[PDB]
Amino acid sequence: VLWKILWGLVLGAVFGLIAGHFGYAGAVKTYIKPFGDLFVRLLKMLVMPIVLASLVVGAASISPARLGRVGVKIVVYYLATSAMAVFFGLIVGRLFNVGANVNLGPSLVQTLLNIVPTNPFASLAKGEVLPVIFFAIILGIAITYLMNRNEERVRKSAETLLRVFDGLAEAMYLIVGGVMQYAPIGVFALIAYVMAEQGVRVVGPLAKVVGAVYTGLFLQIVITYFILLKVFGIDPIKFIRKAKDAMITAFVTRSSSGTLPVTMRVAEEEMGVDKGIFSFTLPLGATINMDGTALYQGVTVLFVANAIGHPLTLGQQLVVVLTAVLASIGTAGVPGAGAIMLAMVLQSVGLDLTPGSPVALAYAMILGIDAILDMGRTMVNVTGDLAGTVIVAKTEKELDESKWIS
Amino acid sequence: VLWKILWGLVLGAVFGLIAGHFGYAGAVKTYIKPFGDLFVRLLKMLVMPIVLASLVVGAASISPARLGRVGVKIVVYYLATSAMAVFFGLIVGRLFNVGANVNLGPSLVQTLLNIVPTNPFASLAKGEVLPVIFFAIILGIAITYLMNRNEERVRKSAETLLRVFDGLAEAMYLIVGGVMQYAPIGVFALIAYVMAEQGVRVVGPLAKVVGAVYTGLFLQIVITYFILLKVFGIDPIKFIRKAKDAMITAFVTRSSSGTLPVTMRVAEEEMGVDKGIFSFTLPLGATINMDGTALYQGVTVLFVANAIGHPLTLGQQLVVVLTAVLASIGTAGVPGAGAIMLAMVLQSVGLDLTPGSPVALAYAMILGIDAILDMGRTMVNVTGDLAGTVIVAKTEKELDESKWIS
Amino acid sequence: VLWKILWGLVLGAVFGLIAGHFGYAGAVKTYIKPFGDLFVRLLKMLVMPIVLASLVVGAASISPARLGRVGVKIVVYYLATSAMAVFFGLIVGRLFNVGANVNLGPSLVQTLLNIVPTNPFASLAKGEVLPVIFFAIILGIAITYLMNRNEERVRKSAETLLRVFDGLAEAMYLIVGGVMQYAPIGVFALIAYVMAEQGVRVVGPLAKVVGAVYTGLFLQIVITYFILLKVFGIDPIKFIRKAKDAMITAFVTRSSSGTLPVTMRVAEEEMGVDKGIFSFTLPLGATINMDGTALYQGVTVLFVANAIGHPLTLGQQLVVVLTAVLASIGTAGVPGAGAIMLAMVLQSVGLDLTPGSPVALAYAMILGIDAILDMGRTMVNVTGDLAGTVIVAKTEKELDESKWIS
Ligand SMILES: CCCCCCCC/C=C/CCCCCCCC(=O)OC[C@H](O)CO
Ligand SMILES: CCCCCCCC/C=C/CCCCCCCC(=O)OC[C@H](O)CO
Ligand SMILES: CCCCCCCC/C=C/CCCCCCCC(=O)OC[C@H](O)CO
Repeated sequence: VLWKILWGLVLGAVFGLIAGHFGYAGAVKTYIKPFGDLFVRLLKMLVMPIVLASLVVGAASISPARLGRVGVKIVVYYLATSAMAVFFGLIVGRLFNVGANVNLGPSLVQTLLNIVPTNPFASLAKGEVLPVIFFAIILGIAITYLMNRNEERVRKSAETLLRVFDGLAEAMYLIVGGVMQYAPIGVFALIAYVMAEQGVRVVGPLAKVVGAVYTGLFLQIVITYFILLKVFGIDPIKFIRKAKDAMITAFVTRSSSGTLPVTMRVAEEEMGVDKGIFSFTLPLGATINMDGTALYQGVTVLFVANAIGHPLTLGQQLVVVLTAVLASIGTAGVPGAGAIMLAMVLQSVGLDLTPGSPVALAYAMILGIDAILDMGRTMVNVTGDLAGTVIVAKTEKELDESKWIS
Repeated sequence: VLWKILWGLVLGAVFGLIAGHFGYAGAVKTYIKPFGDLFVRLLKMLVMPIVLASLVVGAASISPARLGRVGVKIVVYYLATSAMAVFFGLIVGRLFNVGANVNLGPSLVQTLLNIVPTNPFASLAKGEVLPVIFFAIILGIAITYLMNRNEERVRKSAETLLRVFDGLAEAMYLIVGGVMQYAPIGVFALIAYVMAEQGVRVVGPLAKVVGAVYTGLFLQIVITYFILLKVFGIDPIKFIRKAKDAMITAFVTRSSSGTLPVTMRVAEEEMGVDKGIFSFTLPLGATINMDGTALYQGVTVLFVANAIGHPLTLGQQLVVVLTAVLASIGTAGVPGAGAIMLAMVLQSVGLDLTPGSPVALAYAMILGIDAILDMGRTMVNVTGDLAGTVIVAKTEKELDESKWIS
Repeated sequence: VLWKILWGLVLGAVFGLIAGHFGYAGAVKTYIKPFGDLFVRLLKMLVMPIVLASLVVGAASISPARLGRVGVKIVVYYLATSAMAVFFGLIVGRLFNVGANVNLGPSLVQTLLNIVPTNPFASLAKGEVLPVIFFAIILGIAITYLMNRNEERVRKSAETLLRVFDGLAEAMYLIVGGVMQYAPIGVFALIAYVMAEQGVRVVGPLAKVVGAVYTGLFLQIVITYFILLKVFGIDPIKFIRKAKDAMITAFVTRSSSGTLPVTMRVAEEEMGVDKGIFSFTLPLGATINMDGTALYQGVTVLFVANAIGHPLTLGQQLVVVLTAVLASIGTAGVPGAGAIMLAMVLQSVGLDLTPGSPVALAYAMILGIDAILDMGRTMVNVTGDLAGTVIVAKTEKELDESKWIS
């Protein structure tokens, strides 16, 4: 069973390219794509149950103090890694010199308030991850306070509620395992459709864009995550071997949230992270991780700027990327995200997006490879989420070391 | 208490006809109808709790293999009965020669993917039955797998979750029983309003339409269901006696889903079907049963075709009905359904529905008796659902025979 | 810790007036207001969990007969107090002679049906209090019926479900306590923003309107509630001392529903009311209490009538207020409510609300102090809710007397 998913990925990508190159991507859309859509839905089904129950259990299992420390540690991690992602975006974008073709040429306060759900049942029904995180944490904390109270009735009620959440989480993890028996087929179908539709379009300048973007992701992995793991004494090759199922699922599904059941099962079975850490850190990182955004914006912004011949200094590119990143924070992984955010960035600087204009043209070109860019963006984000979770668990002594030894 | 509902039905229907015939149906709308609306809402309240909890419990109570066999058996049953419904629709429509008045004259793939909920809390809040069925089944299965695991903590969590669902289901069935103390009043009020508004309109050609339609339903009952029950060794007269509360409730409420709490209580208390069978088969059949649709479309399509003098061969009528049935699958029982589907069918063949046209006129005439047709459609559908559930339970040895013996 | 909230209120109100008087209310909107919005959201988070679980537990704890008696007692109470509120509205409005400036110059049946939820999960997700009350009551009743049944499996399932709801309620009350450690800051921020924006606008005629309105509220408290408490043998000064946290929270949040977790914790910890009483009476009173509405409409209607010089007899004012009250019943406490209802009342009598008209002008003037009027409206409503809850609990012998004795 082991390694079957990576075969699924490679075979799907080859089939997709061949089918697209020979004209048949339309038939693929009809016949192949539904198996991958099914894989994606099966994983989505589990997100709210597993996230709620796992975080209620985790926040019960852990002291408020330690939970606060885990929060601050993981946020510092995500800041570090997003800073690196901005750097590598600027660097690799300029090295590849993307866009050598020729044309003519603050609301964050309410986002924080919105962290607190006004109706937790509504946030569950609407699939809002961050407020569910908040309610689960507060419920877990309250539950442990009640379970230390003297009156036995209170203790027994709290234990029953906690067991209901524990049972739900357990059932979800089991279902994830079952779905992961299916995962290779889904991965094949998704990468096949993407390759058949947009792979053939990666050529000429856009190939250098895709290469540039993927180079940036590669560096973010092999430099930032590996060095951070080594500094804290984790073998990065063992890490990758254990992360592989989460990484490939992130790649193909293009959703940090949709991979969560898989990422959490990998953190439990493979990484050996305690639920008190990953049940909190992973859903949070799925919504706050800004590495892929910084990389996408840096590269695609440079490509666009060069396509219309607008001069852009390194500092000006940096300020633009940073303001785009600030506008992006809090948004979870969703397909077609960075393209929309890029369109917003272009609009806000006063550029003419009316049909026929050069900028509308460069944007459409990016938009047509956007799926190819999103796969890598999501894969590097989920990778960084697992890395930071493992690191924090280690610093909190919640990492099981036996899993990391051949 | 027993048989009180059937008195409610007959008395309500008489009162409704008299009130309508004498002009007073408007007063009925004001004063009488709310008691029936209340009955309908009280039953609706129970659908999601009882369906979720009953199916979680049932799928826990039964092995995956047996559950698969129950699924395939009940689907084969619904195919058989829909084929018969098409036949009887064509036959009875032509025998009555409906419409002797004179005027001038594929997206199923996404429906299957949509079977899988992406947010089960969302599907519960939105009242989507089929995805709730899916999640409950998978949860039940997962729960039983965990309850056979060695670790006691896992077993105890799973048992607590399963008991929560069992308690909810039990509470729902008790509430159903209480509501069924009220049922005769609700049945009276509903049939009274319907008779007062549209009963008086069943005369002349439309009476032959109503007669024709009701004849088709009658045959579907007394031929298809009775013969199928006898082949498998169930007394059909005992069956009807036990089904009577579900049949009348289906008749008056015009909703397969809204009758579900009653249909399930009848299957438990009267039919003696195990929850492992009916908690699955009945909610599924409420959304996939196509007998009433085939009958409605066959008759009303023939009536319309004759009204505008458009020649329609038996094979052409069959192909039209079949494509309407394919378009209808997956839609649960809802008032005003077949009228909309008929309107779609008329539009798709290129007919002119603009005001004043002959087809708009014939459609309005059907629309005005549509409630009268819907009552029968829903009653025959719920009857067929109970019949197929009982049959499958028998073939699985999950039917308690002591209930069927005087 | 005790009395800290009342300091928060007074200090916030002073800061707000000074900031507004000196121009800086805009900065307040940016910097100060979010802390109060956070307080409001933190309380809102708890409404559905605590209301559901508390009412399931309460209706389990109490017999159906006693629950019916509690219902009828509390409704009679709310009728009495709304009649008094109408009286005091007319009286105080006329005494202050509001509006001495000079210009040119039934659907209740469906509301009752809507009490019954058609999908209780939907009503939880949508935050509909009254249908959640209904489902919780019926669930509690059903649960106690099952727990008296002979079969132990049924008893154990019902007990598990009831314990899940009890644990949730307990966790909510604990969280409320924690939030109430924070309450003074929130109260400060809210009253500060309101004073800075609209306090400065209370001058001249509008000051007499505000005074008039607040006088009416004062009377409703010191006459109706005090006399009713004394008749039944409750010390009204002890009552106020115990109610103070609920009263101030109601004042600042301007939401009966949003204060519910606080009102219920006050009823439990301070008043000593059994959950069987207050878990039902308080959420119901939050949606049906009509005292503030009668007062608001009486005063603002008189002010408007005098501003445009339209002659209004005392009986005509009474009929208008009564029809507005009938239109208002069932609506829970929400900011900006009475202004909308007043606008409806003005429209329905045929007045010209087109821009520039005198009535549009008087309405805009009320609208600009509407927040100042809403604070008092909500505070008097929550006060009356606690008073009636305590009274009913006493008549049912569910009030703990030890809490009322120094
Ligand atoms: C996203 C950045 C991090 C967000 C926040 C951290 C993560 C979530 C909350 C954890 C508990 C934090 C509060 C409880 C722990 C603080 C210390 C404690 O134990 O009690 C505090 C109390 O107010 C006096 O001791
Ligand atoms: C609507 C038509 C029917 C829909 C489908 C049936 C009803 C619902 C599912 C039942 C369990 C089906 C899967 C589990 C049972 C299959 C055999 C089994 O026990 O295990 C399968 C496993 O993959 C190797 O053994
Ligand atoms: C808002 C005005 C009040 C609304 C209604 C009251 C409050 C909610 C319901 C309580 C139980 C009422 C029904 C159960 C109690 C009635 C007597 C009883 O115990 O049983 C009734 C049974 O039908 C023959 O005995």
